[PDB]
Amino acid sequence: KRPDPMMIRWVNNKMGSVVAVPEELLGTHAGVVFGAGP
Amino acid sequence: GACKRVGRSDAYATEFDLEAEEYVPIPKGEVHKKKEIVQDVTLHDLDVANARPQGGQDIISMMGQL
Amino acid sequence: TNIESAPSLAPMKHYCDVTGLPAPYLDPKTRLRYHNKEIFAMIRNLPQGMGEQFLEARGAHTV
Amino acid sequence: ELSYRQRAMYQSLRNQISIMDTLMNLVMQFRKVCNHPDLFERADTSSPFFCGHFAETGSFLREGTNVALGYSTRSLVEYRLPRLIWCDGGRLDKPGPGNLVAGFRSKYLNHMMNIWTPENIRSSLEGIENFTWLRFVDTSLQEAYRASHTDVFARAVDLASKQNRLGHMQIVYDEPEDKKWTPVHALFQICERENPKAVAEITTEGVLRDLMNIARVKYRELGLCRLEKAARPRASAPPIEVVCDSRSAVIERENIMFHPAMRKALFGPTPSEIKEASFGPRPVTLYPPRALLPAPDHDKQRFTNITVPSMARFVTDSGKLAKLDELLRELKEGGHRVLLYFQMTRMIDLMEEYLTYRNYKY
Repeated sequence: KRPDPMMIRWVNNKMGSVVAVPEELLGTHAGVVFGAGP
Repeated sequence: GACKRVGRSDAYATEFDLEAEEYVPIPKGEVHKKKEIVQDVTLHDLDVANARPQGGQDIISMMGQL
Repeated sequence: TNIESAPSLAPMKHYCDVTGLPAPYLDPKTRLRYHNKEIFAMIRNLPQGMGEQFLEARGAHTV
Repeated sequence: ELSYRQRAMYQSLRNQISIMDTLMNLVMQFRKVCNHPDLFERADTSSPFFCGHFAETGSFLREGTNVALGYSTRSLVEYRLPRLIWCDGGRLDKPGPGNLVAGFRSKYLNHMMNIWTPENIRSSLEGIENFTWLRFVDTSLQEAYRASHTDVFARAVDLASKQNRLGHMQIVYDEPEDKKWTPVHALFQICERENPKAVAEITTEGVLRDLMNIARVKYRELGLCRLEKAARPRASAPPIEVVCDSRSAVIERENIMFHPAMRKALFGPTPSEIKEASFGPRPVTLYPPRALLPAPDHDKQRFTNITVPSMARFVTDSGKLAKLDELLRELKEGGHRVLLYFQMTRMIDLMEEYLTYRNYKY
C-alpha cells in the first residue's frame, strides 16, 4: 500500500527514530524543513 | 454606505412558478434622489457608541446573561 | 440577410388561455392556463376538441 | 426479588386487579415482567421530551434509498411580527427607506465621531492625552480599533492566532546581562512578562506544574468524567423564532441563528482548506486556525442528552437474570455450558443477546 499523501510518519525503536515524508509533500512548503521544498 | 435589498423585481416573478422569494415592482421615481436631513444626536449617544460595540457589531449579545 | 431576430431571454408573463386575464394556475391535465376556479370549471368540461384550439391560439399544441 | 424496574411496572399493572375482574390476561403479563421487563417494554436509546415542531416521515416504503435530511427543527412557540416592525424600519439599527436615521448614525457614531478610529487616536497619542499609554500596550492603533468594534467572540477568535511571546522571553532573558529585557512597546504588560505559569511548564521537576493542575486532575481521577449521568432535563426545545412573511426575515434568521463565521470558528477549517494549506508551495495561515469548540467535560455524554441502554442495566433489570448471572458464572466454573428452558419464546432472544454480550456459549 502506497502511503498517505499528507500523513508524515515518525517511528522510534531501538535504532533511535526517523521521520519519513510522503512524496506528495516533497516540493511543498512542508518539504522545506527536510531539504525538499519547492 | 448603508444598503438594503428591497426585494426581487417582479419582472422576474415568473422565473419560476413557485419560489421562496419576495417580488416587488420596479422603482418608479428617479433612480437617484438627493435629500438633506438635519440629524440630531446627543453626547450620551456618543458615550454609548464609544463605550461598547453596538447593534450588529455585537451578535453574541443574543446569548443574554453576561 | 433575411435572418433578423432571436428569442427573448426574459421570463414571459402568464395569461389565461380562455379570458386572457393573468393566470396564476396551469392545469396539469389539459395544459391550459386559467384565471380562477370559474374558468377551470369550463376548461374541464370543454367539448373534446376545444382544448387544442385554446392552445393553438398561442401556437401551442399537443403535437 | 423483583428489580425496581420490574417492581414498578408489575405493581402498576397488578393494581388493575382492583379495577377489573381479564385475570388470565393480567397474570400472563405478571409472568412476562417477572421473567424480564424487556419482554414487556424494551429498553432502548432515549432522550428528553422535545417541545418542538419537526417534519415527520409519512411513509418508509415511498422514501427510497437516497433521502435529504433537512434541519426541520423549529419552536412551537412562535412570535408573529409584521414586516413593518421586523423589516421595514421598526428595527432602529436597520438602515433603509423609512429608517433614515440608522445609516447616518452608524457612520458617525461608529467611525467619524468615534474615538477609537486611528485618525482620532493618533491625535491623542502624546503627553497627558487619553491614548498616551498605547505606545506601551502591545496593540497597534489598528488592533485597538478592531478590539473596540468587534464583539467578545470575534476578539476571542483573534486571540486564537497569537503567540504568548512574552512568556517565552521569561525563559530566555533571565540573567543580569539580559536585564530582564522586554520590548519597550510591551513595557506595560508586566504580568505577562513576569508570571510563574511559564516557568513551571519548563522546569523538569513538575512540582509547581502539578500544584497548578490539582483541580483538573482530581476531577478526572474521581471518575466524574466517566460516571453515568444521574440527571438530564426532562424537556428540551429549540430557540423561539420570529415568524415574518418576508424573505429578508428568512435571510436574517440564517445569518444570525445559523451564523456562518461563529460556526466556522467553532468547528475549524474545512477539509479542502486543509488540503490547500498542506499542499501549498508556501505556508498559509488558516482560519480559525483550529476548532475552537471546547472539549466536553463529560468524556462520554459529550454535547447531547441522549442515553443508550447499558447491558449491565439490562442484566440487573431482571431479578431472575441478576440472580442467574451469579449461578451461570458458578455453573461455568462448575464446567457446564449454558442450557436453559423457557416458557416464553421471546425470552430466548433476550438470552441470545445476553450471551452474545457475555460471550458465554450455549
